[PDB]
Amino acid sequence: EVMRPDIVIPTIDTIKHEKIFYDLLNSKRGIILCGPPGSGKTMIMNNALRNSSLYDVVGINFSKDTTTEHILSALHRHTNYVLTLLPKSDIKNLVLFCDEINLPKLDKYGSQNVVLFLRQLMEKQGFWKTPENKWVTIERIHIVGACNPPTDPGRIPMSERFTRHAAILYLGYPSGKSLSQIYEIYYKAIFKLVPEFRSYTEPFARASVHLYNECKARYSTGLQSHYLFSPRELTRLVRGVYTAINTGPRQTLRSLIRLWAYEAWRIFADRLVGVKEKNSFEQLLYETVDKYLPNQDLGNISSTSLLFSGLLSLDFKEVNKTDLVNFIEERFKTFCDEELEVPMVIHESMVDHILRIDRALKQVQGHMMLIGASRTGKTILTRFVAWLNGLKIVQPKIHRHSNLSDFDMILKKAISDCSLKESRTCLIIDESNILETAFLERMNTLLANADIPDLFQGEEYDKLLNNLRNKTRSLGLLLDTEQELYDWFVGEIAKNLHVVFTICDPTNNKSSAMISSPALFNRCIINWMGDWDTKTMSQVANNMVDVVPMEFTDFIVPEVNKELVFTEPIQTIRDAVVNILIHFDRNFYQKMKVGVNPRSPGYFIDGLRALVKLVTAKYQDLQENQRFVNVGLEKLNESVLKVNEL
Amino acid sequence: TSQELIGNCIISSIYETYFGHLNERERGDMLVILKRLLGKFAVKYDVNYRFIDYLVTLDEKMKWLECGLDKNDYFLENMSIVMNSQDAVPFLLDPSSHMITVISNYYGNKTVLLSFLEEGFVKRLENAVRFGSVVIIQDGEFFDPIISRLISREFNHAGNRVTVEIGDHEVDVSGDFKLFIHSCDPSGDIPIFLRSRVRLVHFVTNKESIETRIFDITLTEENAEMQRKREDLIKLNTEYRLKLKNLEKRLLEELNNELMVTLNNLKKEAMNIEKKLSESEEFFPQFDNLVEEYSIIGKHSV
Amino acid sequence: VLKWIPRNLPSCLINVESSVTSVKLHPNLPIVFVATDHGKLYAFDLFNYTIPLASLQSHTKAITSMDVLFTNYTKNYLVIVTASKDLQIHVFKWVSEECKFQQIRSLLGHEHIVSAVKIWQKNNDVHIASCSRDQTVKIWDFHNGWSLKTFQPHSQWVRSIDVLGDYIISGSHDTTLRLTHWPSGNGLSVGTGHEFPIEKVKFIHFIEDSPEIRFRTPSTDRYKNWGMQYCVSASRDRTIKIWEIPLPTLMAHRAPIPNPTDSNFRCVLTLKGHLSWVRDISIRGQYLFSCADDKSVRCWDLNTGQCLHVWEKLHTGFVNCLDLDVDFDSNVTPRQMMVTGGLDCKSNVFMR
Amino acid sequence: VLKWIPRNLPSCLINVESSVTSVKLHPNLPIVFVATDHGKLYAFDLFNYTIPLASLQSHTKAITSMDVLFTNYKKNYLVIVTASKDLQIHVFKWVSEECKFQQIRSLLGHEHIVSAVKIWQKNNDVHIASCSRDQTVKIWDFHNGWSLKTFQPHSQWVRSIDVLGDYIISGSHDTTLRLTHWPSGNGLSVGTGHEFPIEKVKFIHFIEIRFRTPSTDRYKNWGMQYCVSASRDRTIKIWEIPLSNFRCVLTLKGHLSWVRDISIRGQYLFSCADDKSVRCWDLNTGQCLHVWEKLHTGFVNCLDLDVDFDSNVTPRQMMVTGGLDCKSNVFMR
Ligand SMILES: Nc1ncnc2c1ncn2[C@@H]1O[C@H](COP(=O)(O)OP(=O)(O)O)[C@@H](O)[C@H]1O
Ligand SMILES: Nc1ncnc2c1ncn2[C@@H]1O[C@H](COP(=O)(O)OP(=O)(O)O)[C@@H](O)[C@H]1O
Ligand SMILES: [Mg+2]
Repeated sequence: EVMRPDIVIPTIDTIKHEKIFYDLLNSKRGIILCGPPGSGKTMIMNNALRNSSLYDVVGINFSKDTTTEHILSALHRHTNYVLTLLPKSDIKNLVLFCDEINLPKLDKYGSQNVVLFLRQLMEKQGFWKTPENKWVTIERIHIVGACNPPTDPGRIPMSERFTRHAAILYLGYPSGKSLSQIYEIYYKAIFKLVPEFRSYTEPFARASVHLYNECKARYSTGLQSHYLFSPRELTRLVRGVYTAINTGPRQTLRSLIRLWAYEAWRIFADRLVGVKEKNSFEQLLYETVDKYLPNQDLGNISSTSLLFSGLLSLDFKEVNKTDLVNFIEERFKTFCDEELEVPMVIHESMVDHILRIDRALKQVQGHMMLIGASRTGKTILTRFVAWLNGLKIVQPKIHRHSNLSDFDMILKKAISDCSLKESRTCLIIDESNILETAFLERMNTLLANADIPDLFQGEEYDKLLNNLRNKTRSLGLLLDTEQELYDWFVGEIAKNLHVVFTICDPTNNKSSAMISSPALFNRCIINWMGDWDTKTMSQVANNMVDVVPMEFTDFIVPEVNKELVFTEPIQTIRDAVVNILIHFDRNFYQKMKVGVNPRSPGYFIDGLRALVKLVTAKYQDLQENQRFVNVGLEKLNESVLKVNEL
Repeated sequence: TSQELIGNCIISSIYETYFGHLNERERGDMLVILKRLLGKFAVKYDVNYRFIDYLVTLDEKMKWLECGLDKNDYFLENMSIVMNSQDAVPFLLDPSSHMITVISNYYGNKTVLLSFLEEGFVKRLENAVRFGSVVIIQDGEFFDPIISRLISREFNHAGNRVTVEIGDHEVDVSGDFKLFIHSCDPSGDIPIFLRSRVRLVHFVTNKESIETRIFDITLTEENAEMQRKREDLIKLNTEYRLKLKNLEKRLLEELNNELMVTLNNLKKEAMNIEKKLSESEEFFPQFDNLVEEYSIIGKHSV
Repeated sequence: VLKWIPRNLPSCLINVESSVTSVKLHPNLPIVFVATDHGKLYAFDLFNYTIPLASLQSHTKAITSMDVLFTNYTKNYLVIVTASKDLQIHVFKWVSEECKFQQIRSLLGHEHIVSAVKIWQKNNDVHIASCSRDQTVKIWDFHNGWSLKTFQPHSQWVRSIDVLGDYIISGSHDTTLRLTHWPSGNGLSVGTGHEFPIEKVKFIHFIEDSPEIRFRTPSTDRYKNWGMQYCVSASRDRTIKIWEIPLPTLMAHRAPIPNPTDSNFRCVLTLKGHLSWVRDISIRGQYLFSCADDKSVRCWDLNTGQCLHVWEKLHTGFVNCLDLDVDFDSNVTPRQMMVTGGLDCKSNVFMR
Repeated sequence: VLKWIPRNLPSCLINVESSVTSVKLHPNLPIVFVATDHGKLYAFDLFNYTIPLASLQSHTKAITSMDVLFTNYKKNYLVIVTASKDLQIHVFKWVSEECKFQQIRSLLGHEHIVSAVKIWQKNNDVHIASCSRDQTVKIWDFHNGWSLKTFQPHSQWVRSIDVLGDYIISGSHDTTLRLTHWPSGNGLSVGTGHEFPIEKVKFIHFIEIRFRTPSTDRYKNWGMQYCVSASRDRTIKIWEIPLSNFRCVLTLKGHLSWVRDISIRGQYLFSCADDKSVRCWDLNTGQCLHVWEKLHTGFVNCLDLDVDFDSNVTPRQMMVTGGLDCKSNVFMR
């Protein structure tokens, strides 16, 4: 019961907020919840409303394209037209819950429609019907809402005439003690699976809290625009630890520490960019493990030395690096034989990225946001991993002469395939696959919620409900209400649909909107693979130049500094060639003034392939020429010997 | 000449895959730093290396120059880079829009002109790929992502046939098909997916090209005797080298199965090569002095 | 005699230049046939395995499947049939006087790679059946050489087939099975329950007499007249599943037609325990043998459904194929030997 | 098993462009690696020998000798080392999945023509030792490519070498063959008695014969009991290394011409000479068992048989010879 998003561990802050919430709602007064994006507004409010015998809840999520027709339809399914508008329950009141009231957009003259509608309906206690023109008095329907601060982009500053009616409550981040207690409860619930380590629930929770605090204090938003942490990261750490323990083998203490460290690597440090930042995080893990888990016989906690995967066995355990590389090589050979053929070179970084993509593609409602340079191998690795997991890859064919109709019908086809035909789908979305902000809003809708509402409406809604009833009857299930059918539909979509975002230019304004979007950031798992480092370039170059004749001249080992050699210490001509190629790639990207943009390794790969072909051709020509001159010299010597003899 | 094969191959491959989108001064600076890197890691290389003198043959150079290419050596090197990009689709950036007829002359009647703004672009590109004609696409700054598979060359081999997927239907790939993408805006926005996967070649005119063109004009007009003598000596050296190799092949054919007359002819050809080398050994310093003399006019021009 | 279990160590280790794909066994003589990844068909002597007894390069691409048959007319000779990614099917003839391969003919008609070939004879009429990425299960003839019947039974591309008289079962890449009546081409039923593409599908034939068998004995006279009861399939979801063939509408001296109410495969027993894609399966007596990409060969049994012996680390690489002699044929002796073939360019044999 | 006697007629006759200088067998495949006189390397399939499986122009002059090895460690790949007159020891690996040759490195450093090479594997390291006509024999490293040691065993050229363990025995142009340690680099014993230069001088490893079986506990602990050397004096002589001079145990006769190469197959010894004949002389009785007449038109320069003393390499019954008539006979089973 940690996969359930509705569970709330009762602490002093939670009961305090629930008590003031009941005091405000019973006071006939709207409530606005404001705070940081991980404070816990939604879960506190849903816990307070679900566990009440006097209030029902209505779920509404605001987007930029939101009209009052959505609110009218949401109320109409929980009220009866008898004027006077009343909730269906006679004793229990009705509460209308709005998500992120900052996100509705101003019109051409600076006025959000829905907030003015809400101010009208909780100031005059009623509203005027547009097509019939009578005043529908509302007696006991309440309005609440949550919002991020208006400082960050996407959160529009809000009119005081609307907020003057609703009481404002601020929810700060919980303190260290509260987080420690909450995650102690979570870790006790996890370690109920393995009772022999039940005495370690407190140090794991304290270590996780300390790790989150240190990561929040170290990598501020001033370094990169996406270096923001929250308790949601800790909750995802707990969920990942439970998911790995549940399907894992029999565990030891060292295995548990390494598993938790791997989860910390995959959650707290896949958004990191700089190599110095990753080294600092590795030192942070070592310090945290030494401080809170004073255990010996602990191996390397580097990024490439923690390979936890379930491809090589029936259970989620640590796998040998070389065995995993051999398995990945053979699987990629089969994949290129059956699907599109790309001559890829296997290295440690690609293996690690395959592991983390596979980890994030096996989660329920697990989505990815791959950020890195072009030609780093994001689309091909995503296709390979989705082929490994049995998902079906859907790549939107979006070209220049395309509009919302083609993208929307592609989305509808994918959703219908997921629901009716019950086929898992990995939707790969590129930054060039979107063209306008409307596609971005469609992705926000599909990712924040489990459905896109306006795709199916009217005749489409009716045929969707008919198909849902047909599928439910064919599966031998009995669902009658349209709410139950819609819940089954959104559950099937959240189970059978994964969205992977491919971003090539993170400094672009469109990609900045993609990264800073609230629904995309709070749901996707960022995997900033970035540009290639020296070790990966060395491995690729050594795997590429080993198939060409290169060592055929005398070589003397050059004296050089230790920091100028990226490969193994120089012993032959091949290591020298690799060092020169990497050094020139670095110098070329330095003198081209890339700034801080990611450096595509496409030039390096093209240069390596051209060098291999050219060296092969030139060596063959040189060997032919040398054989020609030596056979001519031998014939000349034979002729002069025959002349001398005769 | 075998001790420096690897260095020359490295320089040529890097020159192809890196220097296609640089002007003359940047090309010189990065060539100098590449030579410094080669000398720091103790890898030998040819001291007087020239890209055209190593990878551009005389027949290819004459074929390119007779097709309409400019006499500039920069355009010769860029043309060689374009024709040596066998794996990736070359992206010709010609603001003057001059090279469409150049490539059309090179490939004759097989050249088919398309554009990214045509209403029937995709079906005629599919027809061209089926027939295998050489394709030139204009206005590359409006790259339609329908041919993203053709840019990335992500084919699947269906037995004896190579297959690419364009649109919603399957189309075969002919072995002789080639793709050239032409653009005319130096300030246009090339998509990063297209930019990282093409051989970006800049056929532009810059201040370094101004320097080179002023020197070319003053060489071809102020003293045409030196330039004509250089061209004549290069042509006769190439012809005598080909004749010498043919004579050596004939001599070994005779020796395997008059002979003294053939030996005398070979000796005369070798003496002619020696005389030509001796004559040309006292000609490059003269061009060096002319380079050192006509610099102030170039600085004034820039 | 049917309770034989291979020893913990291989009897002989056979070395081949490239990756071994399909391995069969000569029914009469102790000769191992190994088809590699160059298409180079081999033939080894079991007691003298240092050098191949014969070898031949027919296809220029990788052989994907293979099956053999010793003719029983009413002269007799073995008929090796090999198929490759070079789109053709080549039929061979094994001559023992010269101890060399002797290709008799070849078959064409597939416009993509072919992944499985099974050869059988009914009554003095040998037929060759195959399935490709064309999704077409074409049927050839051994004597005439012309194709007889073709059909497309799957949306995706069919991977493996099996034959029993007039009924052909065929798994496919669309992770579903389907039994099709061969003479009429009418798909009798379908089957679902696999989450990954199917690797091998074959019938679990009956045994004339046995002490206790559950999966190779008819439950009623209807199954006795039908001639088969169950089927076994192995796919890439690490699971071997046993199905039951549902009875369709039948008429005397008439083609069968599907039963809309009783035309679905029924999963009886599922067998888990393999650590990767179960590549090949084989049934001898009460024991069902299988191999996977876990570099291991397992020995299930049908009467109770759990593994008895696990041959872990049998190959340094993946394991690709097995072959055991047919136990339900009077003309084929079920001698005690089992042969495996791996991706590590080797082929272990267990004898005695 | 190890008592294989080849038949009186050839099974296959591989036809090359020029005279064949050195031949080696694939330790676990039916593939022969014949070396031409133009530096070209030809690999043939023993069941289809009409066309060469792969051909590569390695050197520019004639190949003098070559030896192969299957690595046992990191994938296990076969290594081919060839030496020629260009003072270069080229190293190749044979990718079986594509049946083509691939070049790793060229071992350089010799100032004169090389004569022979020998490849052996340590626990995890592979070494190369080659002897040149510059009166020096060097020990190489396969991966590193550097020179491990350089020792002069004699004052004249060296035409044959073999290394067993840490001890290497070389047969110089002078009749005084000497045995020297690899890491120590100090000669221990010398032996004379030949009337001409030594063409092949290799160890006789212990197997389970007259000289293979150790006679004393000290010799069994040392591992080396006897070595068989062939000189140009038309005789074959078997030595005995002391555990300060190398004695002689026997001296086989009957060679019409100079003996080029020898090969011990268990209890039987097979050799080829320049007299266009190959004789299988029993190592115990010292008498020739069967002699092949008119095997080749030219003079046989190389005879190759599978290694019998190695546990890794299967001692199969495949023996082939290489003559000077631009052909190579194959004996199978
Ligand atoms: N008292 C608590 N008990 C359990 N989980 C908590 C508590 N406080 C915060 N969290 C975690 O913090 C996260 C806040 O998520 P959410 O409420 O969706 O963010 P927002 O308030 O911005 O919508 C939740 O994932 C939850 O797991
Ligand atoms: N070992 C490797 N790792 C990553 N990329 C590689 C490797 N080898 C080649 N590549 C390049 O990666 C390209 C495919 O990557 P792709 O996923 O299409 O890039 P993008 O993520 O920008 O779409 C190929 O064109 C190839 O040139
Ligand atoms: Mg929130």
